[PDB]
Amino acid sequence: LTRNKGP
Amino acid sequence: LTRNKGP
Amino acid sequence: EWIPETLYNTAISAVVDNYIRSRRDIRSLPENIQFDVYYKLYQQGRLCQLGSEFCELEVFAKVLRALDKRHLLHHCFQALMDHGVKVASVLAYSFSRRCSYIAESDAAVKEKAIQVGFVLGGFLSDAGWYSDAEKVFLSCLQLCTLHDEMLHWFRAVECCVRLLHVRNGNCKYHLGEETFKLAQTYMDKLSKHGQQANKAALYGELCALLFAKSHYDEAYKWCIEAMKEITAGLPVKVVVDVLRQASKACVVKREFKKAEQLIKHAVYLARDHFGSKHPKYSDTLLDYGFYLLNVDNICQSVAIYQAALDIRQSVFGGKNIHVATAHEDLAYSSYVHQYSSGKFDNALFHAERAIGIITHILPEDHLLLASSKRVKALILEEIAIDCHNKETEQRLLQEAHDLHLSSLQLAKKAFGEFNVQTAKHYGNLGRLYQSMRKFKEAEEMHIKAIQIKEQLLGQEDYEVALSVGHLASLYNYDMNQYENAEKLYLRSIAIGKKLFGEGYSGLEYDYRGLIKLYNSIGNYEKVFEYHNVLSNWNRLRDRQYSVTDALEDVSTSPQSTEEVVQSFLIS
Amino acid sequence: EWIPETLYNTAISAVVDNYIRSRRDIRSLPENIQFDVYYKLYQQGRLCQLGSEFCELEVFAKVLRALDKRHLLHHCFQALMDHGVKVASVLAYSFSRRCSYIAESDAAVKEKAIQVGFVLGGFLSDAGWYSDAEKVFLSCLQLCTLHDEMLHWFRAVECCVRLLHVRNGNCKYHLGEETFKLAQTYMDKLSKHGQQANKAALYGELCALLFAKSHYDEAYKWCIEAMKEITAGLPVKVVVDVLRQASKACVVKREFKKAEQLIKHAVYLARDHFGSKHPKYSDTLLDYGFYLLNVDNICQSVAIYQAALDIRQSVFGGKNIHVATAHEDLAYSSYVHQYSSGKFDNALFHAERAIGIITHILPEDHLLLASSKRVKALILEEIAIDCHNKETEQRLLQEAHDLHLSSLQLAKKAFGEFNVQTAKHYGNLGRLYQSMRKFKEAEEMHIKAIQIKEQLLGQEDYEVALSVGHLASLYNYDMNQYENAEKLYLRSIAIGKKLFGEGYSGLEYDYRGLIKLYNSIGNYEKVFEYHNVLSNWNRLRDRQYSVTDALEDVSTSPQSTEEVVQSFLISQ
Ligand SMILES: [Zn+2]
Repeated sequence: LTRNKGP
Repeated sequence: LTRNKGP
Repeated sequence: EWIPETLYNTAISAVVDNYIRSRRDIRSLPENIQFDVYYKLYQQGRLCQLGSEFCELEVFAKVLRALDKRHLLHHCFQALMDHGVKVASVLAYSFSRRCSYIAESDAAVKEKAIQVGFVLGGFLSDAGWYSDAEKVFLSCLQLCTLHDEMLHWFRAVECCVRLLHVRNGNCKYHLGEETFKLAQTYMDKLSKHGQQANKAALYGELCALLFAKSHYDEAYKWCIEAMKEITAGLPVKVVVDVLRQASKACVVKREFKKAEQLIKHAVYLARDHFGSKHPKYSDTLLDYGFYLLNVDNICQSVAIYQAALDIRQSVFGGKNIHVATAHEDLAYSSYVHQYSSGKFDNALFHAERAIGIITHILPEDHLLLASSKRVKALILEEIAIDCHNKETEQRLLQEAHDLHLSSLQLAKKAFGEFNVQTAKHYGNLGRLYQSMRKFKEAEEMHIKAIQIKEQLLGQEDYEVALSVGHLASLYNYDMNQYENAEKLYLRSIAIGKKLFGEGYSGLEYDYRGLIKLYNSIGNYEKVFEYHNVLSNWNRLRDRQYSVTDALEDVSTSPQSTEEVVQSFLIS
Repeated sequence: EWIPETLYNTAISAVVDNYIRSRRDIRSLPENIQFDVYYKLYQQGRLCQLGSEFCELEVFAKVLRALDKRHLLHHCFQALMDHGVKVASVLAYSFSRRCSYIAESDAAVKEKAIQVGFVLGGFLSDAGWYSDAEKVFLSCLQLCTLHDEMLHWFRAVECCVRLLHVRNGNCKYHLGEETFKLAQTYMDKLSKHGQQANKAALYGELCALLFAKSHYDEAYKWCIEAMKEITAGLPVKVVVDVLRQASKACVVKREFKKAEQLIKHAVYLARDHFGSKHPKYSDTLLDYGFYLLNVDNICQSVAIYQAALDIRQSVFGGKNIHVATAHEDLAYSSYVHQYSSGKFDNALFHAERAIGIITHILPEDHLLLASSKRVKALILEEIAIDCHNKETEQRLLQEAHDLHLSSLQLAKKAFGEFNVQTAKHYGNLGRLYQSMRKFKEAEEMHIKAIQIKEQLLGQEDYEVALSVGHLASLYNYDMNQYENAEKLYLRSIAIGKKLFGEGYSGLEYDYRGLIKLYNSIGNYEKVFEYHNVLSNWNRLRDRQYSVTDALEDVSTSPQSTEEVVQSFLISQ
């Protein structure tokens, strides 16, 4: 939530 | 669920 | 955005507000205005002002000539029948009385009345008043069989194909065969005088007459004969009807490859000409959901029946036999889909609604109550098992005991003892007696159910195998006949594998029974194997039900007419 | 049933029970018996009695000659390395000392020594002791240079391709280019004598190096050059290595059609020749899981990594760098799979094991920690985001801060400022700053990452889309820069549908970000115009959730050799 997955 | 559906 | 009303719509409201003074002059208006004045009376809720004019045949014949707004007339008419005025009975009787008064008249008027009787009787047949549409068509047929002119035999069959449709939906099958025999009397005589009338709609009715009596071998014989007469110049309504009935007859013959191409074409063919909010399109969906439920495509079968019901709940008002048939079909599918979950609240509501409509409009000794009472009784016996109260369990089973035996008598009286529906009601009594702690009666019902299903249908069939598993479950779970349940469980699975593969949803109740079969007698090596097979069935079951909804499965323009018939005929 | 054991196993247990008295005569036994005596000592838990013999190069060289039970030898050797004895260092030192001794001898003893070094260094590289396998391979390469004959010139290329493999897994990328230049030196002087040497393995090692170094543009060129050199007479290990490395390099170039076939053929070859419980098959499974993790196939990527880890947890049971690599690869995949759920207990456990192994066997200033401590940090913030306690959130966010900055320093020292992995750590730091309520420099981190991602990898790319998605989420949620998040969200979705269509997993997050953006700037007619698209995405993921398991996706005999290679070559 609130963002996408970390690179 | 000791049997099947009705025909 | 506050768009002003049209002067037409504004003048509708002014005339309707002064209806009583000008009720005589509205009858002399153009048909497009006259329907709109009468539709506004329904919208205003003035059903008594509106219903006192629909009781007149001449006035109703004028509002039947507005073909585009039939979706509103089917909704005003249904609201009138629910309102308490018997407009269908009056119009059928008012036409028949007026029809009998021109028997000695000239053939010019005698052909106008048949035109009136086809748009009226065809409306009542479309609306679901088969007992009243039959009275109209019998008067139209009587007009055709007085003067023996060349055109009259061309119309006497056209009555006898619609007189046969209003007797299939009314479950007058014993008059249905007499109608088809009467149809060939004018069909043969017309063929003598160098005119081969198209036997496409007439033969399609037997595809529904004989399917209803479960003469599947005989129905498929006339399924082929019907589609050999399909021509590209035929009306779409005639063509769509044959494809639905052919699909219905193909599925019950345990062949699915030919059935899918017919009904999916029919769903598209009805959605193209008619639309997505037409009674005929909803008729295909119920026949399309008949395919999906039988081929175990159950997850999307509920949506098709729900889509069919939503069309009929809008066009056909509150209490109609077409809404009721959609309810009893959706309730059974919701029973089947939610059988694993065990929750039956939407399914029971639909099943209770279907009987609440049929008992209101049809007699209590009518055959359509056999299917509606059966569907609710299957739901009632499964609600009581899932709940924990013993008093409720001992009452709902007896409440479902009333329905199955009431349903069985309706099937036994009409279809006879030796038929699939009578045997299919025995299998439900087999389930019923098992859950009522009457174990010895459940066996003798299943043996009687199989010995009839096995006989007429054959050794390997969907219907016979589905009841073997119930008999296998009876011999296994509670009466401890483990020596006999082993061959029955394998027999049910072998037939299920043959027609459905590993994706058949009833294998879970068969694999779980096989696990219980060996846990009480020995051979624990197969318990691990069948648990693995149940495990193998479990993740294979979660591979195909996630396909998209079947409404868009037909897509747009997948195939073409006069090619689906040929593809079906060669195979 | 109580089947009596064989006389072989009965005498094995009797000789072991009298091991101390007859330890000298066991060393004179045939090769197949000696392994069984030694594996019985391992099974009996007598590692310290067994480690007294594996520390001798002569004894271990005869143990290595039993290639049937190498799966047992790897587990035994890993048990000894965890036992507290540094067998790998001792064997490498003994081999190097003995080579320095017998360098001034005839060519027969040098041939024997090079063969022993090949098997021993290949074992240590397979075991994961790359720092202890360079010494063996450097000794072999030194043995190749004293005489400039044909066979030494031929085997110097073998020493320089195995030396390149133990320097990409050890993250000695600076020495890798020098090793490859030396490899070209010997390869060119061999080609001058009218005898070309096949260059598939060496160019595959360059592919792995330049993908690890994140020189994707040149890694693709070198995997093309590698697969132009795949023949039918090559060993299956070389072919599998080249195919899996080229599959890894095709992913980062965003050509997700040929890489599917390459990795499928590689997995099929690994499962055919080697088996389902071989470390090489586990390596192919890791690369296949990389493929699935990249293109939206998370649910099977986590399954393949579990299959890959289970192979390495048995062949290399204990603190090994291969088990650590499997853990850190699986932890990120479980991070992605459980990202929607937000529950990270298996993923954090596997991420901690990866760091718990690497910090034990490798120095604290080594590059493989950068790929490890980052992953755990990605979990630690996501646990901190998805927890209610303020103190716990603050402590875990500070821990993730330490891990991200340490990983960034490792990547900056190894690769440099302008590289893909440094931008990965910059984007992770930006997300973490957005999580720690420090939005001022989160934006600086995000543009810093984007200006390196879109420069090296092109303006339109997967990771550029992911970074601009993070930037848009930073803008439109709390920073309240609503006039800038719209174009970034459009860029994210445009890049996502360019490669993955409408089935991309981040589309849900960017659509919810768009809903939040449009719920505060008017334009209410578009909130539902994107909500129905979100519903379409949800039903698309519901329908696409049921896919066959990736383990049997390769099936049996899907294609044949010298066919997928040719299709890949002509598809350019
Ligand atoms: Zn020891």
